[PDB]
Amino acid sequence: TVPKLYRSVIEDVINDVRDIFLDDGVDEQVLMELKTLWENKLMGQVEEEPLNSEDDVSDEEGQELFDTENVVVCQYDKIHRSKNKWKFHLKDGIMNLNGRDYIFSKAIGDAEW
Amino acid sequence: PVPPLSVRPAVVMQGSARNQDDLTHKLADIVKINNQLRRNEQNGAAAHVIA
Amino acid sequence: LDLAGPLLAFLFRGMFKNLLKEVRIYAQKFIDRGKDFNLELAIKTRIISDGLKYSLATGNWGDQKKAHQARAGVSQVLNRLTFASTLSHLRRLNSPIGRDGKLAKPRQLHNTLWGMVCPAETPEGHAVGLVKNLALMAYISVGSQPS
Amino acid sequence: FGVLAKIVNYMKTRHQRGDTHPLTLDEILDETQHLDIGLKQKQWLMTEALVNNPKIEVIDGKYAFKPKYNVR
Amino acid sequence: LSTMIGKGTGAASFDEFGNSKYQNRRTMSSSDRAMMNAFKEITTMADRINLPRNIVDRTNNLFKQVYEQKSLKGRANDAIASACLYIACRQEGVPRTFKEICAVSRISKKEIGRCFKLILKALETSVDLITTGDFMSRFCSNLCLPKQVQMAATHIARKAVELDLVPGRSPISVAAAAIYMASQASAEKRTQKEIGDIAGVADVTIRQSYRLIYPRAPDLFPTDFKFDTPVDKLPQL
Amino acid sequence: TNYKPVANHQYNIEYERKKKEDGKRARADKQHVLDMLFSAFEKHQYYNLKDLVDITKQPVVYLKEILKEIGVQNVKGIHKNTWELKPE
Amino acid sequence: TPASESSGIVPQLQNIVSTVNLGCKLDLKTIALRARNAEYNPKRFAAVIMRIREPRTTALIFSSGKMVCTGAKSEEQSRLAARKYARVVQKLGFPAKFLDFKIQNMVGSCDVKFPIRLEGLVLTHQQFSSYEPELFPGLIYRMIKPRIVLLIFVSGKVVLTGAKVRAEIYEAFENIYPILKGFRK
Amino acid sequence: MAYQLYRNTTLGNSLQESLDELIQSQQITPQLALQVLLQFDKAINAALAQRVRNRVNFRGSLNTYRFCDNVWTFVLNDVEFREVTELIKVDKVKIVACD
Amino acid sequence: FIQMSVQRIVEDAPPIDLQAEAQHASGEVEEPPRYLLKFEQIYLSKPTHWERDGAPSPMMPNEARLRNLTYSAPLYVDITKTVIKEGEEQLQTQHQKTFIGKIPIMLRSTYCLLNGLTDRDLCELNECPLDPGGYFIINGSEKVLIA
Repeated sequence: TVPKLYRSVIEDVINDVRDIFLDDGVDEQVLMELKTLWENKLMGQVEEEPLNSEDDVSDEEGQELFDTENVVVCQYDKIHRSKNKWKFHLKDGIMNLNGRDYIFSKAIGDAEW
Repeated sequence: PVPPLSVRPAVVMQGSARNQDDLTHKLADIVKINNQLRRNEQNGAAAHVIA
Repeated sequence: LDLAGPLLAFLFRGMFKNLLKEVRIYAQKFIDRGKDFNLELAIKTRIISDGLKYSLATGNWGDQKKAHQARAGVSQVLNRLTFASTLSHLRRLNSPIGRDGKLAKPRQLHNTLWGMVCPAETPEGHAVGLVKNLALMAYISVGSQPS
Repeated sequence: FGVLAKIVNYMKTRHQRGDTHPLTLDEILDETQHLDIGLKQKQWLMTEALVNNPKIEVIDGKYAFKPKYNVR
Repeated sequence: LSTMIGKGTGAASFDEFGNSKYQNRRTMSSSDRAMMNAFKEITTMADRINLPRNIVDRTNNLFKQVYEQKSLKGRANDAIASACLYIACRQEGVPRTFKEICAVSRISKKEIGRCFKLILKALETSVDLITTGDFMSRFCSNLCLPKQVQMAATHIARKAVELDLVPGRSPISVAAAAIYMASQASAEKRTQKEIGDIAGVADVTIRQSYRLIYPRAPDLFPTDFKFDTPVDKLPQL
Repeated sequence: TNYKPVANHQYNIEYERKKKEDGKRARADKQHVLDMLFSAFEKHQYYNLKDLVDITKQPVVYLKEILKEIGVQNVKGIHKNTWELKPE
Repeated sequence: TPASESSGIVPQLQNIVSTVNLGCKLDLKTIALRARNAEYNPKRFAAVIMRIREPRTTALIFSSGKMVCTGAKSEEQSRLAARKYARVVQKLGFPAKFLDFKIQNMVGSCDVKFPIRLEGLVLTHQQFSSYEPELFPGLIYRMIKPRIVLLIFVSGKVVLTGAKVRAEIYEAFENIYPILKGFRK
Repeated sequence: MAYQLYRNTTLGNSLQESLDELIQSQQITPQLALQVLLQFDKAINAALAQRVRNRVNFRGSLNTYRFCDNVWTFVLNDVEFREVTELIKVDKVKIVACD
Repeated sequence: FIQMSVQRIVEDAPPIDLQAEAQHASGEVEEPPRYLLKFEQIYLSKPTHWERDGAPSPMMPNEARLRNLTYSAPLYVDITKTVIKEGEEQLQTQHQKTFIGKIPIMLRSTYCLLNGLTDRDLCELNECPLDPGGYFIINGSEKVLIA
């Protein structure tokens, strides 16, 4: 059902940029090669600075730069919070988890930190 | 010349001072604009507005 | 003869149209500020409520600021000295006129008043023949659409 | 025009800075960050803004001193 | 300040060329023109709920006092007029709810309430505390309820406060719940939505308040009341 | 009548409109704002202050300090004012 | 008053309000970009919002270099959180400095464990008390001594705010408690 | 204007790389590739708007967050995506949201 | 005058429309917001009085004279809002039943409650059976309009 959606996307994109290819005078073979390659790819001190008396209150830089975990790109409708309790109302939505790819139009949501 | 108060004893009619002789009220209008035209001469006197 | 209906009708039209303007000004002020509208708040009830209250009480008529030169004295306190003064008062009618010195023919008793206005029954005073009283059987049309 | 005003403003600041040393158009484009204004506008500049300019000072083959001319 | 003037002799009265006979009239008191404009708003508000002139006269008076001190000049002038109207109404011993004065105005309930406290601070003055009795009359009246039922509701309200059955409730809501109990104990039976509609409170608030007073309903009615439906048959909702 | 709004129903809607990111302006992005001024001035020689306020979504007094910096002002009739970066 | 020391139920601190100046100008955007567990909406408000779970607190920092810290259970813990944030800013490389730290408010609360009649309290203290059961369900008491505001409820719950020193809360509460006991149900 | 963000995706990245090959072979231009990427954005937004109608529900531990330029950036830990007919758990996920 | 004249006047010619002055200096899109107002059937209650409490009650012409009231009745009108915006919305219509002012009733006319009661009832209300009516009551004073 969803690979078909990507196929839908392939048809829409190829169709709509075809005219761009023609406008440049680029060959339709290049368009097909693009599609085929793309498909193959698809699968004092204490009054100044007692500040050093709190050294190491730090955490892992591990969780952002590496991106070892999975990623989700979507949109938000409204975000709401109550102390350490957070609520999310999201919309639109492409997910990638442990390998497979999923999709949503709306997603609602609660998390604590 | 400003006529003396005996000519404009207002009329009070209850209240107190509610009885400012309407001629006085007109006299108050004359003084007000004449004060303004005076201040106009003191200040940025125009031309047509003075007229 | 203009009676209570057509006399009131002149005033109600003017205040109600005037009321329409005050509601027009309110809706524009709503639209200017960034919108906050309440149709029930725009009606300035006092225009009508108090306006009819005022004209009918003083006896004046209409705009007061200017309109009051001829159509003055049209409402009156109902005289109640006997039973007859009242019946006669309610059944009174007034011709408007100049004032203070006029001598002509709208003071004598035209033949066409026969069966219509009282032969003899008019103020013994300065306004002789100008304020008249309606005969005993006489009647008045309310009027309707000719369609 | 707006771009030209930024040239005027830059030149104004430079005069204010104390200097009236002439520069090439290219340098002025660069310093005003308007290098990619295109050939057309540059051409308009060359054949109006720089030559039809009523108080432009040409010196050392380059264009200087735009803000002022009345007093020296 | 001064008198006025206005058009009318037919003319000569120059405009010589333009179309303006003689001259235009002139404004006089501008610093205060929005005080006069406040007096205009107070009367409009006042008539829209049929208030007496005596209230309007107190309201106008309070306002002038607040204006002269200039202690709260920053606030919305219309909010100040509305709060003055609320105070005047409570001082004359016939309070209107904050919900009611808000209705005839464009100012928010929160802002009228806030201004209310500030004016109280500005004039260093205090008012009486509202009771059930001060509102039981108006509500029962607008619902075309019989005089006898109004009387019973009053007694129901008064006793309810006396037995301290509602320590965690507002007197208006309790008033509303008494009205409902009375009405359902008579032939009239006004619906919760209707009572809600006159009182302005949420009909869930009445239902909760009713559920709280229901266990003692027998003890609250007047012994001289002419019952229609007995309490042993009084509905639950 | 007066079926109690306690928070006027239109007024609620207007606050709701406000309840979508309002009351904060760029001022702050100066240079990018200058870009908008330069772009606008390319369309016409003079503009009303009100059109610039709509166009650049910033505090008026700050924009005035900019118009003092790179321009002049030109008024006509009943306080009808238009500003211009002195074209030449 | 020894005689009533069961007044001495010592009201619990729940919130502390302090401010501090970092002594340097900063760029919130870069900060919001760089910092973790932080939020910044310049289209809604000016300050950047940061939140730690340590002594469970939150701080709001401006661009002038001033910031406000809240959420502390105590003033020491508040100086700790304030110092923790300034440390984080130090860790950003910015010229962070512990300057002008000061408490602005303290909040306390407690329960007296008995019901009372607000109608009496508002009657007898009419000059200071203000009660609007139609609007707010509590009662607002404005003392003129330790200029403190109190919130009184029928349950017997009390909250106190406007405080500059914990002693002032105890003093406000020791003073008013007998009156409240004098209006018990 | 449609958000560039979806270019970050594997789908988006495979496209950018496919275009890059075409540029390596100099069969197209960088501007034209950008124009294709812009069209791909519009078209995939349209595909989202017209075809995609499903929804999902989730609960989890929040690890870090960010908000700047009207862009929300999260990283959640021990997340659980729940659907009416499936369920998807993962140890950690980043959520970027624009509007 | 009530049964005809006031209805005809509110129907006659007062539709008002207002079109906001939006999309200035910048505009396109589709909407300079536009509103129209229309007035339908008029309603007139029986003579009423509002006590300071806020409670309305029926007013008795005798009471009106002693307490110095204005014996008048409330007038209500049907008002409509129609929002035929410049495109998207066109079927946004809402009905209202609104108080506009107080019309003075004239005594014992078809709209003044005394017309319906019988002779024994009227004597019960302390009103004279022979009293003719046809005069307004204003601020305590009985006022008659002269033809």
